[PDB]
Amino acid sequence: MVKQIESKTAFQEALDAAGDKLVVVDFSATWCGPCKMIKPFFHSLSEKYSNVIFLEVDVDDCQDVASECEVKCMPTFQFFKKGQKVGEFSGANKEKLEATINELV
Amino acid sequence: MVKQIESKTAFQEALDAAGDKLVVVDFSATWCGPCKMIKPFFHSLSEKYSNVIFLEVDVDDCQDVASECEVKCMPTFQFFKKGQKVGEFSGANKEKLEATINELV
Repeated sequence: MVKQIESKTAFQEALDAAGDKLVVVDFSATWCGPCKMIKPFFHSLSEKYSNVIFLEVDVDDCQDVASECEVKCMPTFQFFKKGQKVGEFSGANKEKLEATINELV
Repeated sequence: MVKQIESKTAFQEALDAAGDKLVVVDFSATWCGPCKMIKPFFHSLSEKYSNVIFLEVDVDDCQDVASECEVKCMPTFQFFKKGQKVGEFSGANKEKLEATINELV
């Protein structure tokens, strides 16, 4: 299911507890239309792939996590494995979200 | 100089009062590193080009202006002439900002 991140401490903790699993982070903003458009599909991916951790970071609540991860477009999806960023793209592209998850898992 | 926009009503009013002049709008966010990087150069362009109107819209204060203008990356510069959008690009590129202003003025 999708884990809502509300601090830098909760982000770090989640990337530590994921262990060996792929972590997909959706960086979004409430004002951004493409972000609202892809939110149901992002939550469907979390029920389909139980072996992948799905995080949501609202850039307005976690401005510090947003700056440190160098987010500049909404939505941006960053992919992490064992604390290292292994992929990233921006845009509400459903096919490419799922396709990148199947390459990295 | 740069006019800080704090409502949809002030945005509309500014695009009406510009008359015939080019209007350059910088859509920015406080958390976004490239936005901070280009802010002095954007304010220098406003002192150099007195025949062009320079607006700043913080997407966090004007979420409604941000959604309606379909902003998705920070910074985004939109260019208007007589209320019509005539150019747009995203990214903190100094050369391309000034170069687009000289094409459209």
